[PDB]
Amino acid sequence: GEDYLKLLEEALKIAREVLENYPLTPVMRAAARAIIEAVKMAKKYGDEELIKLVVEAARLLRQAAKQGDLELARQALAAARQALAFARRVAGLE
Repeated sequence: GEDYLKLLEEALKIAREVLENYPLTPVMRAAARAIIEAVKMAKKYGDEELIKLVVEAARLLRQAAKQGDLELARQALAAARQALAFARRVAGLE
């Protein structure tokens, strides 16, 4: 119902923009790197919950970059880390 592939493309877009635009803000770059790895896992496995975790991580980082809400970068990083752990569980369970 939602073009998840479109949302994942936009997740890569915001993450790579943040990497280039925040050279002296480590929490923003950490969130961006975790989102890029999580998008790769979402495309590898396709699990809807994994995809939703990555999309939410990207939404949080996008808001951090647009509004300057740096504490949302911590939330973005945690959501992307949960996506990676979800992906590792899929690999360990299936």
